[PDB]
Amino acid sequence: YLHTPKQGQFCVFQLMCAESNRYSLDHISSIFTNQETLIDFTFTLTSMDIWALWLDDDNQTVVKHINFGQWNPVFVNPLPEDDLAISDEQEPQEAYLECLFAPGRFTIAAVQKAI
Amino acid sequence: ASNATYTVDCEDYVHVVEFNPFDSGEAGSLLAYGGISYVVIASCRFQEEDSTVEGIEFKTLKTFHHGERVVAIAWSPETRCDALLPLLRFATAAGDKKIRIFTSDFQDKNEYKVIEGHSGYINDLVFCSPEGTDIASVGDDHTCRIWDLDGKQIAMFILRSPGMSVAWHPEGAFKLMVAEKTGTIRFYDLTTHQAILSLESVQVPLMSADWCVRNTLRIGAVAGNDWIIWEMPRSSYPQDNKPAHADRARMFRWSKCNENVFATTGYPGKMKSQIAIHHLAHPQPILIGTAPVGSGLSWHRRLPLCVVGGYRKLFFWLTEM
Repeated sequence: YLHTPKQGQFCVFQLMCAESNRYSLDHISSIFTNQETLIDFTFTLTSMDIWALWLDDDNQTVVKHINFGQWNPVFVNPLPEDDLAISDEQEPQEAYLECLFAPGRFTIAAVQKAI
Repeated sequence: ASNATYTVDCEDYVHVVEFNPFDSGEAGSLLAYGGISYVVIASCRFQEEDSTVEGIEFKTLKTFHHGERVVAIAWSPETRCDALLPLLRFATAAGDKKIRIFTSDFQDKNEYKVIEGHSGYINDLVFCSPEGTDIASVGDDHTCRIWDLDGKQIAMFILRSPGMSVAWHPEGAFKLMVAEKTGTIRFYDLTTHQAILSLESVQVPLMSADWCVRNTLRIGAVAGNDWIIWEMPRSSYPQDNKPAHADRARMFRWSKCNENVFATTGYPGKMKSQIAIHHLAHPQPILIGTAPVGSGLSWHRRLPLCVVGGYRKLFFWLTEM
C-alpha cells in the first residue's frame, strides 16, 4: 500500500529467483483508492483477495475487499441514532430502556463508566 | 384461621363483590356482588353502626339478570338511594369481553347498555370521573380504554402487557392508575392523554393494585407471592415488599378507614383461598381467614370491615383497630 496526499494505491508483486541467485519483482496488479484513510489491510492466497479497512471524512467505518478496479462493500453496522422519537402515548422511560438494552444496542462497559 | 365475623348466604357462587365506596344517603352500606349469570345489589347494616342490629342485617334490594359470568363491578358516584330521586348506576365487565352499564330507580325502570370494543377479556374497570360520566377499562387486549356512558370510546392507551387493574386517583383530577401484568404501574392524565410516570414491581405477575384513599401518596399491590407498597413521589422503587401468600397473590385492597391496613387474597386454589389482613407496623398478617373458594375483595367505607365472595356465601371480617 502506497499512501499519497491525493489518492492511495495498492501494488501486488511475485518474488522471482533466477539460476544465478538474482531476485526480481514481477508486477501482478495496481489498485487505486478514494480519499478515505487506510487503517489496515491483508491479502489471502486461497481467495486471491485484498481485504482493506478505512475511515471516511465523517469518521465512519468503511470495509471493502477486492480480488487482485471496483471494491466490494462490507455493510458495517451504523452507530445508534442521535434523537429517539417518543410517541405522545409512550412513557419516555420505557422507550429509552428498550433502546438502551436492546441486543447489540449498547456495551455494558460504557453505561458502567457513565454511572 | 379466624372464622368470618359475619356470613351471609347467597343463591349461587360469588365471583366478584364490591361495597359502594360513595355516600348513597341511606343508613345502610350498599354492596354489589356478581354471580354466574346475575348481579345482586344489597344493603348491609352492621351491629357496629347501629346497636338495634344483632350482627348483620342483609337485605337484597335488586337482582339484575346478566346472562354471563361477572368478573368486575364498578360503582358510579351518581348512585343515590334518596327517596326524592333514587338512582342506582354501576358498570360490569364479563367473560364475553363486554362492559354493561346498569341504571335503575330501584322501582320498575331498569335499563342496561352494552359497550363493545375490547378484543380480549376485561380484567378490571372503574368510573374515572368525579361526575360518573366516564368509565376506564383494562384487559388482555393490552389496552386501557375510556368510554362515555353512551358507549363511545373517548380514549385508548396501548399497554406493553395485559392490563390487570385500573384505579382512579381519589383527590387529583384526571389521574388514572393502570397496573400491567409484567410489573409496571403507569399513571395517565386523561386531559393530556399522556403517561405521567411509572412504577416497577420487583416480582411478576402483578395481579392487583389499589390507591390508599387516606394517603394518596401510597400505592399497594400484589405481585407473584408478595404484597408491595410504594410511597410517591419519593421513589419508583418499593418502600416495602413482604410475603402475602405461599402460592400466588390475586387481589390487593386498601382499607378505606386506615392507611396502614390492607387485605390480600390468594389465587382460587386447592388450599382454600386465604384472606390475609396486614398492618404495615406488623411483619405478619394481623388476621388470616379461610374462604373455601372466593373471588372479589372489598372494604366497607367507614368500618374496619372487609368482604370476600365465596361458594354461595359472603364472608365478612371485622379487624380490631
